[PDB]
Amino acid sequence: PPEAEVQIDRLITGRLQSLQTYVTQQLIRAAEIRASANLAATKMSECVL
Amino acid sequence: GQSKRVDFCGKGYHLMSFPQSAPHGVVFLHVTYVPAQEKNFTTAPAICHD
Repeated sequence: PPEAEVQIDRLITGRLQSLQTYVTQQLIRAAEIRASANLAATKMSECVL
Repeated sequence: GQSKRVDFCGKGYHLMSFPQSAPHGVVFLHVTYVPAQEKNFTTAPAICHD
């Protein structure tokens, strides 16, 4: 236990960084998608209707 | 101004708007013209006179 805990904490910290990096990138990409969706909505109103 | 962008300044034909203050934001009151009662008529593209 006391030795395993050191090695496990190193892996947990790293694993958390991998997930945090993922989430941050998804948020940035989502913002870009939102902008595209807003453009599409505008076009529907102004080009289609 | 008076925007001609469809559904940009509210649904219907836009006539005018009035802003109102709100905490952390803005609220717009959009005044539009909406067709109501309607009738069905026969139509034609042109009239032939002489």
